[PDB]
Amino acid sequence: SGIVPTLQNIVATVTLGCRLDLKTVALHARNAEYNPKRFAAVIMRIREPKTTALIFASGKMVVTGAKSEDDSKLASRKYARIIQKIGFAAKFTDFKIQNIVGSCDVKFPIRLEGLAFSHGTFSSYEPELFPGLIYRMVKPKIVLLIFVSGKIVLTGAKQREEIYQAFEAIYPVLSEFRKM
DNA sequence: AAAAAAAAAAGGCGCCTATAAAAGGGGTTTCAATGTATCTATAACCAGGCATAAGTACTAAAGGGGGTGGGG
Repeated sequence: SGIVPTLQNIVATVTLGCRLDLKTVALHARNAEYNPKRFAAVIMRIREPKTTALIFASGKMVVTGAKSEDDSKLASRKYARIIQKIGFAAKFTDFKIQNIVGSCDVKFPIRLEGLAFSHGTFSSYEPELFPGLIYRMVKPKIVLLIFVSGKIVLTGAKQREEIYQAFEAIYPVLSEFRKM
C-alpha cells in the first residue's frame, strides 16, 4: 500500500493496588475534577505525555490519550507517582493496553455504497445515521470506519500490529472502490 | 416620498450520532408478593301468609229403669 496508519489513541488500565479516597485525591492533585454525582471516579490530566486518567476508589485506573505504548506506560507511572506523592500506598501494577486506535488517508475518494453492497456481511453503511461505513474485519478483529474522503479509522486493536495488518487487508478493497 | 416598525432570513456556534477498550459506588424509578375496608355470590336468618291434619267441644241421637203421687 505504501502507507502506515498513525496511532492516535491508546487506552490502558493499571491496578495501583490500594484503596483510594477520591475526595482527597481531587483535593490535593492539580487539574483534577471529581463529581461523584455523575461518575464515581477522579478525572485527572497531565501534559507529558498529554493524557487523561480515570482514577477509582478501588485503586484502579484507566489512562487514555496516549499515542504510543511507551507514552502510555510512562503516563501511567506519573499518575501512580502523584497518587503516592499525595499519600497513598499506590504501586504501578498490572499495566495493560486495552485498545489502540489509528487513522489513515489513502488520498483518494471512495464509493462507499458500492463497498457496502459488495461486502454486506462485514460493512454497515447508512449515511442517515453516520456518514462513514463501518467495516467489521474478522482477521484481525479490527473495526474500521471508512469515509468518502479516503480517511480511515481503525480501532479495537490490542497490538499496534493489528492496526497495520487491518489496513493492509482493507487497502485492496478500498482501491477497488476508488472513485475515478 | 419619506421615516419607521415588524418580519423573514442568513451566518455562525455548539453538540449529537456511530467507533473504539476498560477499573469501583450511589442515584432514582418500576415492580414483586402479601394484606385493610368493601364488593361479589352463598348459606342461613327471622316473621308473615296459606293449606292439611289432629283434637275439641258441641250438639245430637235413642234406649230404658225406678220411684213417687194420684185415682179407683
